[PDB]
Amino acid sequence: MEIISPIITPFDKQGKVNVDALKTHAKNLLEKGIDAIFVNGTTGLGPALSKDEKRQNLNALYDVTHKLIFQVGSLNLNDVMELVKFSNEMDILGVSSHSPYYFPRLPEKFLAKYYEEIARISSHSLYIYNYPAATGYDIPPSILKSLPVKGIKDTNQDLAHSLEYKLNLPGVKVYNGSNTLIYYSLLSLDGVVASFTNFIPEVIVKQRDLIKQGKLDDALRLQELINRLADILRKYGSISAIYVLVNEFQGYDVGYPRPPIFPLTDEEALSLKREIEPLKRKIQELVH
Amino acid sequence: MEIISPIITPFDKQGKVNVDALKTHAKNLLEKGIDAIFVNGTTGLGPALSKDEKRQNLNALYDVTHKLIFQVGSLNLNDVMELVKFSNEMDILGVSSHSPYYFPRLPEKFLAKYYEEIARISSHSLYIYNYPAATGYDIPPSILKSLPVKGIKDTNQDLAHSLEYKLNLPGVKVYNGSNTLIYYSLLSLDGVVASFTNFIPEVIVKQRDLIKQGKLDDALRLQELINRLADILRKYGSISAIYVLVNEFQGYDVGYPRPPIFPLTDEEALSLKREIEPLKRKIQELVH
Amino acid sequence: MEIISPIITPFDKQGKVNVDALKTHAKNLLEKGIDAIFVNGTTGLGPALSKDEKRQNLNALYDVTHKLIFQVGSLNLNDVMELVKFSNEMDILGVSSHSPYYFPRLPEKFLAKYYEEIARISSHSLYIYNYPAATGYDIPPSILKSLPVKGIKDTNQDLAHSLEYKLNLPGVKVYNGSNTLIYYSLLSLDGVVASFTNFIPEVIVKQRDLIKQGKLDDALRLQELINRLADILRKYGSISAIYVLVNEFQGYDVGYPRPPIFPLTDEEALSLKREIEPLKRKIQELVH
Amino acid sequence: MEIISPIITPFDKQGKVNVDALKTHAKNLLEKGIDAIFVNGTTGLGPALSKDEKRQNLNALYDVTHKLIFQVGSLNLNDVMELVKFSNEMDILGVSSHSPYYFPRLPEKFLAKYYEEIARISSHSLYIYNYPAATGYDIPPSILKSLPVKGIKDTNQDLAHSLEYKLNLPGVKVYNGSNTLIYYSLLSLDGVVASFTNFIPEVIVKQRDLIKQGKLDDALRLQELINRLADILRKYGSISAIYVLVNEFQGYDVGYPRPPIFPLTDEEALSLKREIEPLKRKIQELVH
Ligand SMILES: [Mg+2]
Ligand SMILES: [Mg+2]
Repeated sequence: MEIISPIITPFDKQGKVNVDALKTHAKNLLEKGIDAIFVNGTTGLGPALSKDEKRQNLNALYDVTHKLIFQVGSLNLNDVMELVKFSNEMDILGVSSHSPYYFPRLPEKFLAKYYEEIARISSHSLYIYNYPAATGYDIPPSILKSLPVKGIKDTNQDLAHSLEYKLNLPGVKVYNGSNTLIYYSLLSLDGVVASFTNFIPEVIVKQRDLIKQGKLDDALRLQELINRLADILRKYGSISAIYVLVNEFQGYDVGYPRPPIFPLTDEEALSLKREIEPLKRKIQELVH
Repeated sequence: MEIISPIITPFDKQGKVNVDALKTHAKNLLEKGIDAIFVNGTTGLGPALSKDEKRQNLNALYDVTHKLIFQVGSLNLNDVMELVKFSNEMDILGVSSHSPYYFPRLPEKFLAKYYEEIARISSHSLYIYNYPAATGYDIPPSILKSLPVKGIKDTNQDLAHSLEYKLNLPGVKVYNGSNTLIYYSLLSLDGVVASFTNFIPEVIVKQRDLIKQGKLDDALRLQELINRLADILRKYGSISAIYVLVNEFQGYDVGYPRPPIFPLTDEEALSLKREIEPLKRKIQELVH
Repeated sequence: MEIISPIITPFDKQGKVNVDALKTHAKNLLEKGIDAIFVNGTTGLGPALSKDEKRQNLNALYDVTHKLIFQVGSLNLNDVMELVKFSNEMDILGVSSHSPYYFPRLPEKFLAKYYEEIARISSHSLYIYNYPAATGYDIPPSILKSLPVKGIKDTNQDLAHSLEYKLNLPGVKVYNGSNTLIYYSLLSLDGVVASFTNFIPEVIVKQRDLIKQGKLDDALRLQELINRLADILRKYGSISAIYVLVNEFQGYDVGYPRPPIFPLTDEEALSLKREIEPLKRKIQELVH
Repeated sequence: MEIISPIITPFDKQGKVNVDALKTHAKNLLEKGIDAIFVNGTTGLGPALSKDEKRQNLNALYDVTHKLIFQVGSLNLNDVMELVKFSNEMDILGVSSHSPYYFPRLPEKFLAKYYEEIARISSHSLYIYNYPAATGYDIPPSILKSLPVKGIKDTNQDLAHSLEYKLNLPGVKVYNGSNTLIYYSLLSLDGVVASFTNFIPEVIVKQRDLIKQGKLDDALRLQELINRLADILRKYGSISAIYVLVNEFQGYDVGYPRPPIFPLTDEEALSLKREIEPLKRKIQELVH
């Protein structure tokens, strides 16, 4: 049961990526039980990162671990291809991309051709990043049956949808990307790619371990807490909230996100800490 | 009644922008009655264009006309600010941006702050580009009441939604961006920003003129034809279809779009021409 | 350009239909220029009415006029058929039905069979009542080409959707059901079936006559005020608000709606009346 | 972990409910391990049933068992109240209702008042039937904190939505209604109210018992086959397919559904039976 972290990309006050905080943060997650790192995913501001930034994120993480899934999506297939050729030169877990996005009403064959070109050029295992709420498109198994897919990261609240990939694509690994369904994913899928692993890795790791021991109720109870957190963070902007919580829960600074993904202001950050305090107490009591 | 064209960005077979075709195309549209050009909009592959490409599009068009609305949106407010400072040095109609996109569940204050920063730095009239089907966010008048908005381009099938801007924001110009509602927009709003002006400008211009003369039925009949075209193009990918039709209807080449906005293949292009032929006949009979 | 009214169904405080009030109201409506009355539509609480209540509404109204379109939808086709046979013996304009509702994921063929059965038994002109937002289903022209459809009431905010019927179904009368698009419908379709005709019939009849005279600015001005009323009524429940407003604008009691469509409390009614006061004065200053 | 069955309502070819078939079916279901029967739910064509048909279903079933949850929803609260007073004199598990439906844009307070009225008169435990996809409304815990709710059936694909009830409503029993999430519900909620219990009760009772024994791999394997059945039944209409399958799997006639919920034709029934043959053999090879 794989616990993958869509690692955040630390930015400094001027919006420049801080590769040193990225490395510090990555080491801590690995050390705390995270099995692999999804680089440049939604949580790492993927589509907000230029091609050079995506590449620099992979280079910096490659010093910490080779268990990296490199997300290379952009609205210019040339830049996507460039990153792929670059990644073929490295020893990583695989390359990934979300579907084309923004543009509405694109034919389905456009989605199929995009990935088909990634597969033609890549020498790495293909990981499909399916996030309909973000891209506006759901990638069905129809399209994937041709491609040499190794894994699918499915950010979707419908578990049967994730499970349908398992069913229709023998051999492919499926991981659900929702924080509020971790428990369920660990009881049916090949793992999770959950953003909350950035600030509470030991908690998600504890869920997996409790499930391996057969203590579901303990795992479920931890999910209640995770879900209550989810509700609180929505108000402040989840991704921007995570930056604050990584400092609070893990003891080191990971900077700020980059606008339009606005950082929480000091009044907002303090308001968040006050509001999650009761949940933090409960968590650190059941996990440590 | 303003007829604005979200001009396409011509790309060559290698995906490099062709500024010469852009200039040729722009001259023809102006010559045929288009009042202003929306640069780097959805139809011009805005979010697919790098900041340098957005700038090069404005520079090239600035030789043809100063009636330019410069769209500068990207998922890095620094790059957005850069383009804005650059545009303040020029004599244009204004600067515009769609809302932040891709990232779902961003607080509303994030949308308000993004535009508020554009307004703080820009010395040009602010044009709000509202396209919910593409960005995932609807920009309500609540947020715009603070900002110094000159115009709103509202791509939305609900005309009452566009008309609500008119109502709630005295003095602001509102233009609807739907091809299938042109007729209605010309009878209630300040104009249109319609993608179909790229290949049938004389037709949309004719609608406005027939309406100024009081010949609504003639304008409406032209809308029937436009709508039938809309249905046919959806199948092939509207934006990609437009590139083919600009050659067919206007007699000059505007290249191809850039993948993931895939160009129509030769079999698809011929299939499109065969399928719209009856509509072209009818159009050129009522317009010339 | 026709103005059809989806007349409300007056109920007394015990949830019993008030036939006397229904007749007095219809009488006023026809006198004020309403072209026809649509019985048991959404505004008349159609699906909340029993077989017999639908029947007794037609009977009550048949003592007042012959310009009636009889909606007979329910989730038991046997009951729909009974109502159809009942109306076959009456000299009214036509019979109508919205699509099956509530049940999600019903195959399209079910929608076709529902209507084919109505057409097979009805000796009256068929009126299709399309209200996707209420039923969860959109009736496409595909299905309608097989049926002897005379008219379509399309309650849809996409005016292009209503306009598409005109194109694919030659000779069929198309009316749009939105109050916020009345102006546009009178400029392109066969008419409107708007709930607001219940309390401001003269206003909508004035829009029709002003447009007939080429005074579009004055008709659009009235539309702006209608759309402002629409925003206000949503807080209170539109159908429920209409009852209070009929009394307020027309001078007679039309009773109360029947819960789950709750009547406005005394307090809510005064609140409503205060909000619309400024709009009522501007309206009564332009109409008459 | 409880397995509640939303029992279908058998109709004869004339659209008359077949009480004898209803009793024979319920009898088999209880014998096969079903914990309780939910009467007049969606699967039982609840909203398509008249006041009297709902009543006669409860009466028929009351001669067979006392484990009945009585759903009484209609769009006339007077009728809902009558049904509630009727059931007050019967020794059943509880009374239930889905939210008002059809009418869009009804204020939330209407939903609260609908339920407050039921609670004010019912002398039975209250069961909230939440089915946003059918009614167009989601009942939030906000409303439920004021009511003496004993249970909630949540037909929702977001398992997190069902789980949120457990959190905000201590002591309330929560069941999920999806067939495709049965496995997950049995691992986190109080049970399931799944339509498939009608034709494969032993399969779902087996999942419950396997999970009770810690054999999750075997319960998930059965879930995979259930989800494949779900895909197949959608083509034909799930509720309508269930009738054919009950006969096929259980050995007795449960008649036909009543149109607009059309029965499968002879041809469609054979087609359905062929598609599910491979799945039936794999199922009957794992159950018994
Ligand atoms: Mg009579
Ligand atoms: Mg008895």
